[PDB]
Amino acid sequence: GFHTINHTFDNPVIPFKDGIYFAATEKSNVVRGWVFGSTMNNKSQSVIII
Amino acid sequence: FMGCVLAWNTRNIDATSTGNYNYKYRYLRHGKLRPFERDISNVPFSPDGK
Ligand SMILES: *[C@@H]1O[C@H](CO)[C@@H](O[C@@H]2O[C@H](CO)[C@@H](O)[C@H](O)[C@H]2NC(C)=O)[C@H](O)[C@H]1NC(C)=O
Ligand SMILES: *[C@@H]1O[C@H](CO)[C@@H](O[C@@H]2O[C@H](CO)[C@@H](O)[C@H](O)[C@H]2NC(C)=O)[C@H](O)[C@H]1NC(C)=O
Repeated sequence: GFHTINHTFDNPVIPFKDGIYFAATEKSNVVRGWVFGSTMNNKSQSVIII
Repeated sequence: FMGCVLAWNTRNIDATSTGNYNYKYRYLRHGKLRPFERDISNVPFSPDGK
């Protein structure tokens, strides 16, 4: 589980392990999407869904 | 796989006496691709993995 409250703000890179479940509980569209990539440093194709 | 494969010879426009040098292929990689994968990364390579 993850949580954003007050000062806390978590954006940690998570390994994919060739497939993930995902679920979110939101009151007012807090989460706008994801980003998938391998290196994320000018070296590999990445995708954005928002 | 399910489909058809086609090929034809093109020496008329794809080659010349001085040669055409516009094409490249990747012979070094730490691991074989999975089906229909792609990698367009160009970087220095060293066998140590560093
Ligand atoms: C495609 O996946 C392969 C393997 O899953 C990735 O190759 C790994 O790259 C890291 C980079 O440091 C190496 O340490 C590993 O040894 C490699 N193999 C494995 C099995 O992890 C490759 O990086 C991926 N493609 C891209 C563009 O990143
Ligand atoms: C992605 O590439 C760009 C361009 O190669 C990087 O921007 C460079 O950043 C360094 C220091 O941050 C500067 O000294 C260079 O002058 C920048 N290049 C240009 C053309 O302005 C950028 O840093 C790279 N991304 C990351 C995360 O490092």
